[PDB]
Amino acid sequence: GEVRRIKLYAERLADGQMGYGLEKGRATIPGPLIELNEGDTLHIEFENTMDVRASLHVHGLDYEVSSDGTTLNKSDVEPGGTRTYTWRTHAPGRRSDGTWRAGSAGYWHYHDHVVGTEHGTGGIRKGLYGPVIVRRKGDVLPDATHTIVFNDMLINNRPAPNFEATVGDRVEFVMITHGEYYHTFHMHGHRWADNRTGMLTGPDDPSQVVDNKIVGPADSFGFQVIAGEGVGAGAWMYHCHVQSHSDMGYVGLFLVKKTDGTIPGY
Amino acid sequence: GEVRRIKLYAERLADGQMGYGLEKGRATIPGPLIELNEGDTLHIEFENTMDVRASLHVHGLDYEVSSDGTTLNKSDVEPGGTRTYTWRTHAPGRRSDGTWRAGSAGYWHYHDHVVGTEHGTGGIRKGLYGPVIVRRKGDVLPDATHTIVFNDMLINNRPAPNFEATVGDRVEFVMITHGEYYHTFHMHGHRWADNRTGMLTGPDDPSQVVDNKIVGPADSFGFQVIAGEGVGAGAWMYHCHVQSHSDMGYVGLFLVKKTDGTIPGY
Amino acid sequence: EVRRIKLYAERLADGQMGYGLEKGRATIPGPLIELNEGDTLHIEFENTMDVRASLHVHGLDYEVSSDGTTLNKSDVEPGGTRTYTWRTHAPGRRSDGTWRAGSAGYWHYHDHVVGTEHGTGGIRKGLYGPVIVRRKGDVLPDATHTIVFNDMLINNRPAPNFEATVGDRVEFVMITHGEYYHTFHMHGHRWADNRTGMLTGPDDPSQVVDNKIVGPADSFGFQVIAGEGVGAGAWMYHCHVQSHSDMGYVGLFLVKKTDGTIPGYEP
Ligand SMILES: [Cu+2]
Ligand SMILES: [Cu+2]
Ligand SMILES: [Cu+2]
Ligand SMILES: [Cu+2]
Ligand SMILES: [Cu+2]
Ligand SMILES: [Cu+2]
Ligand SMILES: [Cu+2]
Ligand SMILES: [Cu+2]
Ligand SMILES: [Cu+2]
Ligand SMILES: [Cu+2]
Repeated sequence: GEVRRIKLYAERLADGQMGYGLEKGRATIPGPLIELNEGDTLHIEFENTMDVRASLHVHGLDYEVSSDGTTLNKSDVEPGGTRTYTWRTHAPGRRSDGTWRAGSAGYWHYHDHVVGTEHGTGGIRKGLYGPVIVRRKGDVLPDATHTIVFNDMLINNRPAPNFEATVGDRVEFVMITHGEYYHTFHMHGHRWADNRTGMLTGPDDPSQVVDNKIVGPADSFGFQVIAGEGVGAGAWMYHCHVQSHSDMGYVGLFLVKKTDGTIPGY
Repeated sequence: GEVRRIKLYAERLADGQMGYGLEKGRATIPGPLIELNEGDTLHIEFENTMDVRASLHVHGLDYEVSSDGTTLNKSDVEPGGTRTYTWRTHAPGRRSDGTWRAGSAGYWHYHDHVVGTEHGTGGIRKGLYGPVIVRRKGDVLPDATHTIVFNDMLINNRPAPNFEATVGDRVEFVMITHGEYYHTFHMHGHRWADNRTGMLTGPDDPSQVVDNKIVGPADSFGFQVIAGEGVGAGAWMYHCHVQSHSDMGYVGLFLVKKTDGTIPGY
Repeated sequence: EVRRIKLYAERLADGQMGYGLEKGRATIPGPLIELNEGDTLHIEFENTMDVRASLHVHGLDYEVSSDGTTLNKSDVEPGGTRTYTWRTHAPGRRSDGTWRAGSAGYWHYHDHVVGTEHGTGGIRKGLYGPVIVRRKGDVLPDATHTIVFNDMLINNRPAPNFEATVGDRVEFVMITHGEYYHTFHMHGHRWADNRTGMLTGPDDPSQVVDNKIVGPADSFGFQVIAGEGVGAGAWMYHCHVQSHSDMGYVGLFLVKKTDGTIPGYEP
């Protein structure tokens, strides 16, 4: 386990948005991907560059109330303030009561808990969210990672995103939901296991294999697929499968190229 | 596996409905049950008998973009048109790199993707949906299979269905959700495993045992029960457990008869 | 093995409705019923109210005569009495070579006839409670706390906190009722998405979560080591649906140090 240190900034963005960045003027929505191995400690030197209180709160990871990011625990950040947040992670192991301590590993996320309301409704709506992956020793690592956030009726706060791969690429997706509504995440031409890694461990793994998954606010899951496995290259749509949501125009493509670089035209 | 051929028709029905059928004028809502073993290939000679564009799109199974059933992938069908769709399935197994490839097996479904909207909102509403089961080698086979579809506030597009069995029958249910709303599927007197087959693989399988399940649009799961196991013969209701949904009167019965043919009075 | 309890449905002073083990002792949620796989429980039920009321259970083995429905003539007339029978079974091998799933799990009981023939009125007013069925060898907790998301309410409280000490094995039963989906979230803690809410071992691939989508009549549960790797503190649990959490209904898992103290918080 390594001790890692990063800077993070909350900033107002154009069009009434808010985002996290690794550097001032570089905030994105979603925020930057944070990747740890079980046992790693992360110190986030967080600077609130905004005129409203804001925080950093994380799902899944080990933190003390001093890093809750809540009003309740006085661990949000005043306008223009700085605070060091600490996230820890642990490997699984056998407890002295004979049980198995679940590790930190999994698909997680971070978001604001104080903009607009004491639940971060305003900050989340405006873009203060980002993905976190914690890996277990011997986890299969991907060729690329893509984050898809269903935030209210938006995808990654975009106007009313595409991801490119080549056939055979090991492609990871992080899938985070925020806001008021339930959604169903669907990907054409691909499927995954409903389990920790989104991949079956082997023949003894009875997890359902799905291409559709109901998600609600602050749900996070992830998976890896082999791009075009058994289906070939093409424009592979992903969408919410709630009919009226899918009808609002937000057509995302998983663009899987043949080895020569072509996609069967669309 | 085997190479199978079938014919499928989309037809308009009474009350502005649309159904799939294996023969002209035998369209049903839900559509016909398609059952495959992992490794089997299915060629569907699909005839759109209607006066609007229609398609056939499947979840879970292997298909090329030419069988996507979408306008994006030029694989919908003109009015009066014919198109051969091809569905493939695979068995699980280790890849070259030692990772486990999940099989096709599971509870799946097909539906229209181009009637009313480019997401099949009209076609789905009007009844262009059916079940698909892909079995693994050694899977327990049932005495009967019943399909229950929560389509918006309807069950199988019926106005505001019952299924008969004898005590000890192995009864399979396929549970598909479509449209706008989340639901909770509940069955009295019976329970199942929250996993691929709906049955525990044995004593190592940690899957939750449930009688109630949250489902969203395009969710599919299924399970087998022994009819009346440890509870006896009776009128065993299944219903959505969302209180306003269940109070609308959409409440079917799982009618489990004694071997003599009687049921306790209801 | 064969067990009996008394249960009463009561209109509460405030117009809510609850189950109790004794007259004028009704709670919302109702009393925790705990059974071992194989156990039979006879519930001598008395509806003390001026409206028909029932007892219906998820997950456990019961005949249609204990359905607690109008359809199966097993609701109770005002002032009436009825013995409901709940059976349970261990898992085992059927002759057909298949594995019969046992009764064990996080379950619940609720009214099926107050207001409507689906208990919409009873559930709304507080006629719900938790049932735990344990398998032989299941790990037992220092305490059990029941959290019910009932429409927009938690345990029908006005617009609940649970106290533990660091290292306590604390069990939560999480039931949902009514009209809306929700997402249950607990700060500082996580559990397995499986039967027990606890990973069996390194061979259990179950997702480890701190946030779960739940709909009406869903039940799950889990055990945590209070404050494990995170320390003493006021650990909030809440719905993560943003308009739901903003309504003010937020409970605290108050994890105290062994000297009875807690880091300062501002509720
Ligand atoms: Cu929170
Ligand atoms: Cu959606
Ligand atoms: Cu959160
Ligand atoms: Cu689609
Ligand atoms: Cu419903
Ligand atoms: Cu679909
Ligand atoms: Cu019911
Ligand atoms: Cu301790
Ligand atoms: Cu809620
Ligand atoms: Cu119920």
